[PDB]
Amino acid sequence: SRSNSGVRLDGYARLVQQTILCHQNPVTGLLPASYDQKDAWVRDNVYSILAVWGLGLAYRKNADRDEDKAKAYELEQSVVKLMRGLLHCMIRQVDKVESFKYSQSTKDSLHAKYNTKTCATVVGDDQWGHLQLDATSVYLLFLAQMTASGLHSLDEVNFIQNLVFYIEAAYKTADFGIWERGDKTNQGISELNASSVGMAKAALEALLADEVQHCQSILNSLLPRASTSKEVDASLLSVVSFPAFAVEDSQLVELTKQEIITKLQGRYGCCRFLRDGYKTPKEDPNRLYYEPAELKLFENIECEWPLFWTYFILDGVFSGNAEQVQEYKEALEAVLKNGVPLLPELYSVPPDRVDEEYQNPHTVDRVPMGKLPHMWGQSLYILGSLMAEGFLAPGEIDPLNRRFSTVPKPDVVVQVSILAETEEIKTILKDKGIYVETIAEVYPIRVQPARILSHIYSSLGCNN
Amino acid sequence: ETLWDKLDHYYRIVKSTLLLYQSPTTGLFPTKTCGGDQKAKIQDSLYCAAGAWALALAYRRIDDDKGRTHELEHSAIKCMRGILYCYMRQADKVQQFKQDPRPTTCLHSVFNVHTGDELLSYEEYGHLQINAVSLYLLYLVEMISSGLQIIYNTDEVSFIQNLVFCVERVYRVPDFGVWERGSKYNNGSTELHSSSVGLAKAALEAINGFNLFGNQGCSWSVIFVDLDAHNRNRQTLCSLLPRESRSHNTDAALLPCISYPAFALDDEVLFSQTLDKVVRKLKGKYGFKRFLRDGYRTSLEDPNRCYYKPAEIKLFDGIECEFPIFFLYMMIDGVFRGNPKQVQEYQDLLTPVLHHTTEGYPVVPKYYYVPADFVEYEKNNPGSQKRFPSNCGRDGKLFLWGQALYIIAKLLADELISPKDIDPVQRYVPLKDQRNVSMRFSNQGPLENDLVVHVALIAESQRLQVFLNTYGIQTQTPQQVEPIQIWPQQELVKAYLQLGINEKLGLSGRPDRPIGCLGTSKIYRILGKTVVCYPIIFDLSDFYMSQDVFLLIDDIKNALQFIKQYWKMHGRPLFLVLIREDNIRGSRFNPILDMLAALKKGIIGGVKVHVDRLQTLISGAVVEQLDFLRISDTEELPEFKSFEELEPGQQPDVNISEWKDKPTHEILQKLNDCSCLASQAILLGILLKREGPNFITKEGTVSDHIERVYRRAGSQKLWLAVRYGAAFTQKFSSSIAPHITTFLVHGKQVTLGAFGHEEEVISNPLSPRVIQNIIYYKCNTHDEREAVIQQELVIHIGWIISNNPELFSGMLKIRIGWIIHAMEYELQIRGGDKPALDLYQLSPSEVKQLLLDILQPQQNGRCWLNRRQIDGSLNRTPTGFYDRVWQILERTPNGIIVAGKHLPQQPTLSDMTMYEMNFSLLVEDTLGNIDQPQYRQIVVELLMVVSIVLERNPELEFQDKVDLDRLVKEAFNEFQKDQSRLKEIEKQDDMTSFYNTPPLGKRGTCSYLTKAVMNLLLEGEVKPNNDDPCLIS
Amino acid sequence: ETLWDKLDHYYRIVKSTLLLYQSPTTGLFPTKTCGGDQKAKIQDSLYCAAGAWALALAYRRIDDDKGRTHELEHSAIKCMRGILYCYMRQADKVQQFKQDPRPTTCLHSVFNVHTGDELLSYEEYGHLQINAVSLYLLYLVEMISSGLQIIYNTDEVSFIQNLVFCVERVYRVPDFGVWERGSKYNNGSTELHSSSVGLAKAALEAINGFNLFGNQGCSWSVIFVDLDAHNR
Ligand SMILES: C/C=C(\C)CC/C=C(\C)CC/C=C(\C)CC/C(C)=C/CC/C(C)=C/CC/C(C)=C/C
Ligand SMILES: Nc1ncnc2c1ncn2[C@@H]1O[C@H](COP(=O)(O)OP(=O)(O)O)[C@@H](O)[C@H]1O
Repeated sequence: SRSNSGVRLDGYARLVQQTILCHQNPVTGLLPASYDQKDAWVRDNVYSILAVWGLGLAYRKNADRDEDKAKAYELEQSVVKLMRGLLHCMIRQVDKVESFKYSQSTKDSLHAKYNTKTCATVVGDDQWGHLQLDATSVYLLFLAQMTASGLHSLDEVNFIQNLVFYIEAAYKTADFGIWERGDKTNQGISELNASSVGMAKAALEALLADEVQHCQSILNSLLPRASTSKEVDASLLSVVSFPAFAVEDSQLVELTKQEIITKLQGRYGCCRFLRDGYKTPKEDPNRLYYEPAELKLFENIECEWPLFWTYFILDGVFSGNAEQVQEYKEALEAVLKNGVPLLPELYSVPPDRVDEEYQNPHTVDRVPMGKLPHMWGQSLYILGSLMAEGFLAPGEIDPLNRRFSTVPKPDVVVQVSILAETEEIKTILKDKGIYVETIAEVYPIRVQPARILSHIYSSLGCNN
Repeated sequence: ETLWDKLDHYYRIVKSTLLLYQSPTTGLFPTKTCGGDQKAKIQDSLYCAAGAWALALAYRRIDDDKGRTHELEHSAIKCMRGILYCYMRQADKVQQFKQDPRPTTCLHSVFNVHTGDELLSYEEYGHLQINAVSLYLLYLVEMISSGLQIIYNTDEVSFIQNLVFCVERVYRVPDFGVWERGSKYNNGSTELHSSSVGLAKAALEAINGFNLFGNQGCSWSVIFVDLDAHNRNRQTLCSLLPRESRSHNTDAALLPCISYPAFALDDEVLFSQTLDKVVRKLKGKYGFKRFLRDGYRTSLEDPNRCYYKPAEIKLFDGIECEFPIFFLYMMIDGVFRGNPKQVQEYQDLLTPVLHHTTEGYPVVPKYYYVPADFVEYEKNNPGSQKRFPSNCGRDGKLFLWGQALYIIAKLLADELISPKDIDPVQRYVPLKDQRNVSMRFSNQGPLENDLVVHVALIAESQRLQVFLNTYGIQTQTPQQVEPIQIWPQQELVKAYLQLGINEKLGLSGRPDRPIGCLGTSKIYRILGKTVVCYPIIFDLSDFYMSQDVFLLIDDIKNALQFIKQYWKMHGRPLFLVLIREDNIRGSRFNPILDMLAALKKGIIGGVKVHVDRLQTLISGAVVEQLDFLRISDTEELPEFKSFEELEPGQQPDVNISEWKDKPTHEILQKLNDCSCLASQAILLGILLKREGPNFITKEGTVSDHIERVYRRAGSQKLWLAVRYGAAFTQKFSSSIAPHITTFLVHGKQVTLGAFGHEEEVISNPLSPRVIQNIIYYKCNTHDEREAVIQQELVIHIGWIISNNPELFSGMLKIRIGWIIHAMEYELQIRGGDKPALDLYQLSPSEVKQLLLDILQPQQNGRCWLNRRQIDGSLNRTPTGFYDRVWQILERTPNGIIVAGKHLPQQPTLSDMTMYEMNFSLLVEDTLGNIDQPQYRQIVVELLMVVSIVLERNPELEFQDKVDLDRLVKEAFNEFQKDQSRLKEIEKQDDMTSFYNTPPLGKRGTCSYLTKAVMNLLLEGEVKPNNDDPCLIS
Repeated sequence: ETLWDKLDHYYRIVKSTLLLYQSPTTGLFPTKTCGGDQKAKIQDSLYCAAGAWALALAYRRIDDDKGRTHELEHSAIKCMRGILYCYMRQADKVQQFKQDPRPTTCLHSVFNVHTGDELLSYEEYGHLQINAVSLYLLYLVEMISSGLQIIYNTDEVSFIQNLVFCVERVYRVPDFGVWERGSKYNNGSTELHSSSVGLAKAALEAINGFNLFGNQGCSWSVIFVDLDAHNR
């Protein structure tokens, strides 16, 4: 394997080490967002370790010598370390998981940012809009997937099931979104984003199916629209495709992808959503919120994010494709340091050229700003490259077969037992031709009302 | 005394009495220290090299050795790279021995000490001593582990592998043994010796995965043993373990095996059962007898005649030569096993028998013989006479093997070497440490066995995975596990064919056999990809047994139970339950779903299982890295195909006899008017004979129409046709031969052949093609439907012998034709007046339940005519039947005649011992001519009664030959007379009434027989006996 | 009694009286089972993790553990990757202690069980207990040898080496000791204790040449002790 596949694997090892693993904290295992943003986002940390997990998987499928075993073990244990660090980040907020379990309020939600040096909390609850069901759901989904891939207390198992209850009611819980700003208007208004709902559905499926299919109902109804205040969000690729695969309707997935391509895709990536204005030259940089009258200003000049084209390579790899047009179009990578791609966070219309871009959409030569490299995007870029170059397979990143969601599922035959409450009732049912068994006869199977089932689950997840 | 002085004492003895004799050229040591004999025996050189290495292990504890560590160690390498040379020159023979292990294809075990050339030929000497090839490999592992570099290049590694391929199949190669003669009788006969199989189990346990380069080693220097072949050696040793062979109930060669150097046995109760018999029956003042009735250099032995003639073996009883070396092995066993008083007891026994050379160096005489003038006195009072040494050392004669063992034992006893030092590979595992030693002990320990096999349910197609999920079972298609490759076992057999391939030495590779359930239960890294293999149970086959799903579910349970009982490797076993869409077709779905569901629950057959995704199951598991494949000659890596997703009558009316007397094209006429796939198989099977392989049929070549009817009724589950088809097309299963070895490894002998027809006796392991002649041509020449049913029972009995061995206890010769007879009768007794079902129409699984039911301990309830017919037909013997028949022969001067056979007191009493397995076979041969199976049970009962009368009454002894048939006839005639007095039954010479009478009861069968035996015994002298001298006399 | 029953007796005692108390977050166990003290002593957590690992070593002799080998072993890793966290946050102090081993430059030996932060200061508590850094390293070697994977990346290996550079020069750093007081007199005085130097001789004998990666390890994961400092 070292002839012509070990050298390229080592090249990707340098890529991941110099883009991702260089910034992993030896104490906590978390990844700071950038030099300016020293805090560690849950979702960004979960996504940024995908390249490391894929490299470890690559290294292992070819680990026979020691050195190769050493590299594979180092990568897998770095992934385990990052997930454990995020766990103690959530574990320290068990009082918030417990409170959000019953009262799903934005003031009782897990924080998105954490101190990358102590796994503690950096800002106050009031200070970031921490409710992001997608970050906790993506963490749970990849915890399920990594474990199903062979990556290894019961107290944290109880905590994980309490997190399952935490993200369980995500179909009816308003969220601050994957972009941690709620609605577009950007007034800190919690809103129900299909991205969060789909990620929660995927996490629950990978890890009670009633709320799962409630999330499925939300997804079917909302798609191809993102949420109440969004025609389309490019984050929906994380639901209709990798990593959630939460939509089992192939037509709906295709329609969502086509909406993203038609509305948000530009010369430098896909805009997050219409009238985003995250790093546009028209916003006020020092003003946190957005007045309702400046959202027009953001139209046709929204920043295009290269991160979303990593999703379009991932699907295309997960679903076989000649979408080798999404790759070869990511020549818009910063350095070709030495030659490291350094996938940018976004491209903004140069300020002078606002009128030309407004008028002539997706046509002006934008500049890269924001995080560089975008580790969430860079990890997906490296993973897609790995997968596309034959060093990885969909079944290794997805051992739970989440990709097989779109396949039509056959109708199910519901077995029903008609049970007589009393024997006299059984006698009447028989005179009329339905041969049944009484609830006493069905012993040792004990029939109970659904209230008892709901009460039983109240004893699941309890560690006092 | 300083250590230098303490060990200079041994260096003087080693250098004078052992290393002086080492060949300057070969490195091998000479058997005769003084003389013109050029013989270097393989075993004695290995023990001599071990003696020099033991001194080096001692001199390693001194930094200023003055060169003695390098010399003594490099002398050991010299002897071991000299045995390798002798073998490497005879590598034309290593290839021939892997393919056809035989007495005349073996590596020679005696070579010219000076040149390394073959000295004695196959006729002159019995060279098949696999104790020697196997101790070469145990010592090479134990010395390479110590730091001694014996294997130098990859070609030497390929020869050591080819040497391993030979040592794996020892269970099926009978040999001459450490003693070079075979049995106590020097008939020129090879027999399986626990000692040879035990050393092979130990070489294989030690060499599996041993870098033969040592510390300076990589993946391409490792030796790979077959977990399945090693199991077959473990199974053979344990079914011959308080004993040594069919001939020897104890041999002192068991002591080298059970304890240093091999330390093979893994049961502490068998070690004690084996050692105690060896010490009790073989120990002497001057040493341990090699075996009882041994004629080596005895005064009564004829020097000129090589082969002892029948009954000569008696002349050597009490005159047996006693070898002082066994005292040294017992001292080494004591140092290892922590008995500081077994070292002293046997040191004290050796200090007297030890001669000393002129310079004071101790000489361990090879044997101590009774001088001829004193032979009768020893025979009269054994242990009384004084036996002269064989070599005194001053004579110029030294036993180089014993000289070496003195150094090993004296150094170990004096604590100048440690048990750990001379057993670098830990062959001795102290009880408290018998937990995680691969191929021997598992985490659970020596006694507990609740293994959880790691099941992975793999589905042939996505369609089947989605179908199985709807019905409750999550399975994974071959593609969903993408990096992991699921391979048929046969694709690993192709890969292994490239292990040990040296074209310089003419070596070829692993022999092409099936990898089994303990080798398909491992995860392999072959050419950079992870390969897990589906078990051989899931391999498609022509035989009709495959069609019964119930047999597949049972083979899955049977395999997992074998994996539980016999997998002692580090990882959890990985069983992959390949599910094929054919398996769920029709009503096979309900049985398969219950197996698949129990596999999901975690228990199928008492074997706990963990079904999980292969990726999770293969994750931190130990993977056997198959690095021998390399690129080799071809610049391309070998092409290995991996399982891939398969993407989308009531009775035959035509009777054979009335339709075979016809030669007519009319058989081809009914062929067009037979809808019965059983009438078609009978009609289109008469013609595979009379008209030919291709006599044109309306359909086409006849060979194609029977294979179409066999295959068609196989699916339509029309089992009479499937069996007429298999037989007519002469179908044999790959598993008949692998299972017939379960019978043989377990000490049982299979007879194929019908009841009332030519039987044949497979007493030794045989090839599939020899076994096939025995079933379709040599034994069954009247009905070949019998060969398919007999093939069906060998497969069923073979797994029953492996997993439930005691459903076949009291059975030594398993007569499959007789067992089928018991089954046809059980169908009639079960049937009642309603006609009995035809065993042939019964489904393979229904034939397995009939067998399991007939084998079930006969319980209070059935007619004693039915109990007898089943027991007699199964040839079940009451426990100790064979020992009790010895006691009848010992107290009967002229022997027992049964059914025109005769067990005479001599030559058997003279040539055999009470518990000899050879005797059990002679008793079984004597009762061979008993055609009727219920008569066999009455004859087995007369013999059991004759044993109680003779034992309870020690005074009575038979004068003339006991005719067991006459004693039975006289018992029936008394019964006939007494029952006549009750009700005058008019049936004559019908013993049905007698057989139905219970054995013990008011007037049962046991009374009549006791009476008959007593009338015969009392017609002869009553010897006054002294145990209870007569009070009224 | 079956082994399952014999060892379920210890799992009930371990789970009630030891693993109930393990911090959900740090992995460290609390010195006071009941109360508002947040002190997790380093030595007591190591002895607690060793107790869970000893039960896992026992449950390894049963194939149907029902998850108890993974939990009891992974509890031990939790406590040991929690002491490492407490030390790894205080690695500004590991550098200062290698250069100037002193009572006020040491890694703290009592940390917040809930957060892993320093609880008592150098004035409040005598944190120079090299029995603790040294038993961390003896137990990390004894647990990584067992099959328990505690060190995950090269940076954790570099901290364990820097922890070793500190444990080598113990002969010249007087400490407070297992008993936290120093001498019989609680004068606030550090003295060389055979117990602290003895555990350091043992951590150094065990960790010289040890792949901290275990079986999944290479040359770049080995810890290197100074034969001369060990001699001292
Ligand atoms: C499973 C089968 C069984 C339990 C066997 C059942 C036993 C039966 C049918 C009877 C067996 C009887 C036996 C062995 C013998 C009897 C005796 C006491 C014989 C005496 C013969 C004799 C003439 C002795 C001389 C007495 C002396 C020495 C006088 C001084
Ligand atoms: N059809 C089969 N069913 C079960 N086990 C088999 C089969 N074929 C081979 N094996 C096993 O494979 C191993 C080696 O195969 P083979 O050389 O045929 O064995 P043997 O010589 O004992 O018949 C043995 O453990 C044997 O039992």
